[PDB]
Amino acid sequence: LQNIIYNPVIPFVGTIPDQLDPGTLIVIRGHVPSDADRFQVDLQNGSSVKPRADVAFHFNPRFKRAGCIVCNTLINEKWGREEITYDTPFKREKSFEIVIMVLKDKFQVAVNGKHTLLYGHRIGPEKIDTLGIYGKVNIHSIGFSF
Ligand SMILES: *O[C@H]1[C@@H](O)[C@@H](CO)O[C@@H](O[C@H]2[C@H](O)[C@@H](O)[C@H](O)O[C@@H]2CO)[C@@H]1O
Repeated sequence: LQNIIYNPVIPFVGTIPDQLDPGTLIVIRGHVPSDADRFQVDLQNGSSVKPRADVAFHFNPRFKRAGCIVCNTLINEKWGREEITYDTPFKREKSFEIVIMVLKDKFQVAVNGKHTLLYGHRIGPEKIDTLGIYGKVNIHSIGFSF
């Protein structure tokens, strides 16, 4: 892996070091703290806060009750239609590895070595230049393969 970021402070907002062409991997290794209610990994168009930057792909594990992963897109400061995956691998106090693979038509995401979900593109992935990680999460490394 390339352009590896170690132990970033959260919230993390960083420029992705190359375009997200088909076959690109984003690999994120981390841990969920015991007090976590949710965290998110956002692939964004820029880093503006006011107005809020468009989020092509919001990947949002939530830990209340049996948990879930909520995926969505933010356009013009407005959330679209949620795609919720209830078969969630994440747990409070457990370590994880997320692999986001960018394909022509969709994102393909594996967690802890097992296929987890697909998310069809809503914003062209060529519009993505920024990776954001927010919420209650401990990140050990972020790595890229272009
Ligand atoms: O932070 C926001 C983000 O996670 C979006 C993703 O769609 O969800 C927002 O919360 C939703 C919530 O998921 C839904 O159940 C409720 O009816 O609407 C909320 C506001 O859009 C998060 O605020």
